[PDB]
Amino acid sequence: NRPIGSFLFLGPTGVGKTELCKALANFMFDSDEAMVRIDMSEFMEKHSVSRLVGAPPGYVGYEEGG
Amino acid sequence: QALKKYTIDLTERAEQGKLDPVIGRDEEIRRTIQVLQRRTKNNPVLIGEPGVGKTAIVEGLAQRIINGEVPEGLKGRRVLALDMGALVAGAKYRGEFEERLKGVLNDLAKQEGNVILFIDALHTMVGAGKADGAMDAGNMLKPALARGELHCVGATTLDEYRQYIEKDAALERRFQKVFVAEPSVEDTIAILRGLKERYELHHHVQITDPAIVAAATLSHRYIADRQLPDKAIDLIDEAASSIRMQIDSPEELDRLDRRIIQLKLEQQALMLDMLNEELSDKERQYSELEEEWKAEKASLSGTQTIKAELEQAKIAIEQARRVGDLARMSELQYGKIPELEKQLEAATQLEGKTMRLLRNKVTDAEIAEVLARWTGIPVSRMMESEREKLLRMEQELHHRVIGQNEAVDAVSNAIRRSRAGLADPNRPIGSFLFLGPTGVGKTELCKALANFMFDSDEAMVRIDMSEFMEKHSVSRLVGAPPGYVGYEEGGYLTEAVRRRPYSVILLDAVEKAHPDVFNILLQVLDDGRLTDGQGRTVDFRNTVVIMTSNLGSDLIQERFGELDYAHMKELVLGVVSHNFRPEFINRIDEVVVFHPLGEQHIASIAQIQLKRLYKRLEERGYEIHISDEALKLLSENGYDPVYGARPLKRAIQQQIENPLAQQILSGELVPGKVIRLEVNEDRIVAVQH
Amino acid sequence: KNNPVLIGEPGVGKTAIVEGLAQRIINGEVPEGLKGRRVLALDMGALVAGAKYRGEFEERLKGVLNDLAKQEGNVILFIDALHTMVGAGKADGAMDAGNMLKPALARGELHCVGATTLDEYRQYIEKDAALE
Amino acid sequence: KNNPVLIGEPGVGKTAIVEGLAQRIINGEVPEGLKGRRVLALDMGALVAGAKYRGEFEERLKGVLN
Amino acid sequence: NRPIGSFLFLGPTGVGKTELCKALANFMFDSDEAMVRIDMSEFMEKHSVSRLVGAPPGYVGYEEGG
Amino acid sequence: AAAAAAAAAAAAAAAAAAAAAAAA
Ligand SMILES: Nc1ncnc2c1ncn2[C@@H]1O[C@H](COP(=O)(O)OP(=O)(O)OP(O)(O)=S)[C@@H](O)[C@H]1O
Ligand SMILES: Nc1ncnc2c1ncn2[C@@H]1O[C@H](COP(=O)(O)OP(=O)(O)OP(O)(O)=S)[C@@H](O)[C@H]1O
Ligand SMILES: Nc1ncnc2c1ncn2[C@@H]1O[C@H](COP(=O)(O)OP(=O)(O)OP(O)(O)=S)[C@@H](O)[C@H]1O
Ligand SMILES: Nc1ncnc2c1ncn2[C@@H]1O[C@H](COP(=O)(O)OP(=O)(O)OP(O)(O)=S)[C@@H](O)[C@H]1O
Ligand SMILES: Nc1ncnc2c1ncn2[C@@H]1O[C@H](COP(=O)(O)OP(=O)(O)OP(O)(O)=S)[C@@H](O)[C@H]1O
Ligand SMILES: Nc1ncnc2c1ncn2[C@@H]1O[C@H](COP(=O)(O)OP(=O)(O)OP(O)(O)=S)[C@@H](O)[C@H]1O
Repeated sequence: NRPIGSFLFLGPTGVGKTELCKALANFMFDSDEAMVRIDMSEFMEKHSVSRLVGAPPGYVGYEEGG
Repeated sequence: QALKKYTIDLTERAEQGKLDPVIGRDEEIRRTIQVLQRRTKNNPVLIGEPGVGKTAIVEGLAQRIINGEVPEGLKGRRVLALDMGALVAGAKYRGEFEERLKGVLNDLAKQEGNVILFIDALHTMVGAGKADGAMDAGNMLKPALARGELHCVGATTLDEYRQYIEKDAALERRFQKVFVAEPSVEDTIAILRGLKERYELHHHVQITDPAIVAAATLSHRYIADRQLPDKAIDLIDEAASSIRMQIDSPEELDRLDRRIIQLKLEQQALMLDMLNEELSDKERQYSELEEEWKAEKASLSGTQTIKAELEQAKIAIEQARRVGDLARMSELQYGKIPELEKQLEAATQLEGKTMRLLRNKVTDAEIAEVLARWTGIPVSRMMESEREKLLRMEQELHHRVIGQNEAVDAVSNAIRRSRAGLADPNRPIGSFLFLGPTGVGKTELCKALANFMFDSDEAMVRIDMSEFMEKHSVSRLVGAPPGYVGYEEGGYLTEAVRRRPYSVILLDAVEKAHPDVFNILLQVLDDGRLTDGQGRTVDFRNTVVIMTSNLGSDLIQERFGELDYAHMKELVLGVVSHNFRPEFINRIDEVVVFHPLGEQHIASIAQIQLKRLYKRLEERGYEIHISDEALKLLSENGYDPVYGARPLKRAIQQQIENPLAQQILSGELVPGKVIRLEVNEDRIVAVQH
Repeated sequence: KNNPVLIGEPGVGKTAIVEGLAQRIINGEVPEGLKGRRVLALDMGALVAGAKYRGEFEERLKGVLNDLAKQEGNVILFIDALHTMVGAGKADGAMDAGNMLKPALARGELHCVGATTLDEYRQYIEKDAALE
Repeated sequence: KNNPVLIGEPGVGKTAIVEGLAQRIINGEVPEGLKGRRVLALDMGALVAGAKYRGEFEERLKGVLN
Repeated sequence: NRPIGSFLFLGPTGVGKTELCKALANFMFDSDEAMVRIDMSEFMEKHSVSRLVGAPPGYVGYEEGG
Repeated sequence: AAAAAAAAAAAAAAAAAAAAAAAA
């Protein structure tokens, strides 16, 4: 029913959070970016959910999906 | 049989060897051999993200077939590549497409599994050649696809696959999803070794192998744009071509040829002389250079012909491995290979002696040059003019920026690590926060870095951040997410980096925005990636981002004496800690403090402004000198602690240009009189003497 | 990949750089490897205009490609408005110019010269990834 | 680059400015490089008579240019 | 580099300030209606700066400017 | 005896925009 294991990380930054996830990606898949690293500062506003899920049909954002 | 008339035989051109050696892939070629060898739906289609060698994988299949390196059921097959335009071409009358198509499918029936049909760009075929009275080219094949009466090999890019095939999910599920991976570093290394052989077969030249692995490393690092291996192959081919053209003509021979034809024209205009002797000497020198050039060309030509004979011997021993003559194998080997290889290496070391104005290899400098003219990131190794200009760094700052030694030091350090290679390949080259009271360089050093690094003032991507007091104002630097307004033309920024990815980005006046604008910069100064709305990524690991505020201005005017620089930095660090978020400035390499100006600075500044003033009045047609006492008056005029250097500027502007242009458009000033700006009693007179 | 495409802000004379290349060929001032070559300009509009029938555009284009095969690496063909050839014969459920040329350029077999405008580059090409 | 464009907010009769240019051409109030020209007007919509078929529009336009 | 003048006028009421700048225009442009008279007291809360700049992309005033 | 042909009859879609219009 569920994904494999979800996580929230905490603590003041630079203690190896993003780097821990990149190290997972270097392990499991042998790249840093071959992983989905979407920082959330793209998403400070209500409308840009369409940057990830996408545009509903019948517009210009219909050919690149999400 | 229209199978002749509308296809390409791959198998012939593979046997003719017009195709390329295909390395790796044995899992993936295996899995294709699987999906061909089924009962229903023998149709794999290569989903491949663009350029990872999809056509190479189908070619590698066909080359293994001609080799016979496969399972037995594919031994003896055919593979025929399908020109869709050949199927469309003559169909001026109605129905003719359908005739050609059904005839080819019935001949595919009549060849009885011998021919494995190939389609590149299968998203073309879905709705191909159709009109109102048509059969639309999807409908005609889909039952044969379901029942496997056909062996279609497909190859299309992911984006076209989504957009163009799965607009009918039935004609998606008829096929089979065969995912091509990303080839890695070492994959690229192997594939480049094979096509290194192939490209030296073409381009008559020599390639260093550590240069190849350098090309792979650099292409993986510095082009966000295609995918591997195709970009490193691109680097190989263009560096080989640059070598070839530098062989094809010499630069010093061109300059000496311009020299000798200049001397010839001068002598013919003269008809003491000695110009005849100088012409004879320069023609002798040019002839010596020419004859050396020709002889080493001939050496190269012999080396390349015997390299080609080595390749033809390799061709013959592969023909013998196909056919199976027995003593011919060891005969051709032990005859052709070692003696031609050792005198190939003897001609190679003869070149390595003799090559003087004259290149024969592909080393890492060539790859770096092709890269640094391919994008503009300065990776290529220094000319010493460039290296001493990088050692004329700070002097040429002080020809714009008086004082300000802290940030002079730090910015010099940053650009040194930029060229030095010691940079992080994970951050942008320097994160920079600038502090000082208003007007002591916080724009000026940045225009100076443009004027030094790029040698032009207003080419620095100056996202003035005055405007951004509202949390709207991210989307005018990372675009607008689709279906909204600013989808088809992006943000201001992601253009302004993915154009020219070595460019200084000022964020002027950081503190006067919204407080959290700056989490965009959390993405930036960690990792250099910043993805706008339209899908696309931006690397920032070849630029320099500099931020300017004036926060500690009370503290800077307060305690500029009586403290070290360490407690100054610490105390203004506490100030920014009161102001910025603790996520943020941890991503900053150095906060410097601009220090307030003394008067000799102001004198120097006024001098520079007089220099550009004299430049302005030069095209006007007027020369001016000054009293140095008048400069001392302006020193007395243009000092205040509270404001820095702008009151000098407007004071100069008034007290000079208003009487000056007053006298000018008093219609008075004939040019030629170099105008002493000697003083008035408190003003400054402009005189005509 | 025998094909450069010229990108700038428009105006700065990309068509001029192609013609100056052509003159330095005609002057015999280029290095030798492309001496004696032809440089010809390709119209989109000459190809498109009559073909209101099915498939005739593809036949015009393929006959030109086979002429270019027949000249055997002697003619440096030029296309202005590369972003025009993206949607050139992009007809209803038919073949455009692109998805015919997309094999015919990454086999080395032609030597097209590109001249686009960077905003139309973003409009019409880095949408359309294979040609890019 | 022989082609300048006329500009403004409407209701100013730029149409009539072209007309008066043509009338001065009739009257010969022009310099000696335009005496005998042909001032002809054409709608873009005039060639949108049959806009379904392929190249038909463009064949009209190229025939005009020839 | 800098724009040409920059002037923060001080004075009490009705001493001709607006009329000064209008007399400047009526000299220079032979009218008062060639000036950019952005009437500043509309702006009493912050976020009407988009009246003068434009609206950032993906809000309303992107086709129009400020 | 005269035969037929097959025509293009090609055109495009019509698109929309969509506009956020922020609260505060
Ligand atoms: N255990 C660790 N091993 C290696 N590097 C580490 C470790 N902890 C911290 N770092 C370094 O500190 C930084 C951690 O990077 P990130 O993971 O991005 O920071 P973070 O912990 O994710 O928090 P933010 O969101 O980035 S401030 C990097 O520069 C790492 O090099
Ligand atoms: N394993 C490989 N062996 C040899 N050449 C390869 C290999 N992988 C990639 N290439 C080269 O990379 C290029 C791949 O050409 P193509 O396969 O046509 O590109 P693609 O992957 O098919 O993407 P498209 O459909 O052509 S846009 C050619 O230059 C090949 O020589
Ligand atoms: N070291 C310097 N040498 C020469 N001119 C300088 C120097 N420092 C400042 N200036 C002058 O400073 C003027 C602009 O001050 P700015 O540096 O733009 O103000 P700031 O330091 O950027 O703080 P802001 O941006 O104005 S709030 C320019 O016209 C320069 O002539
Ligand atoms: N380097 C140059 N040397 C001489 N003339 C030039 C140069 N660059 C541009 N020109 C001239 O300036 C004009 C530029 O015309 P174009 O070549 O059309 O410019 P363009 O960049 O192609 O404009 P677009 O982008 O095609 S609309 C022509 O008159 C050229 O002759
Ligand atoms: N000098 C003039 N003498 C006589 N009539 C004039 C003159 N200037 C303008 N007009 C009239 O003004 C009418 C309207 O102006 P137009 O030039 O047609 O408006 P416009 O700005 O050109 O936009 P359109 O498309 O032409 S309505 C013209 O049709 C003329 O009849
Ligand atoms: N020296 C002057 N010459 C001409 N008219 C003047 C002079 N001084 C004042 N006025 C008049 O004073 C009025 C000034 O109008 P405004 O400039 O709009 O008022 P104001 O100067 O804006 O004052 P405030 O501070 O904004 S209420 C006009 O009616 C002018 O005619």
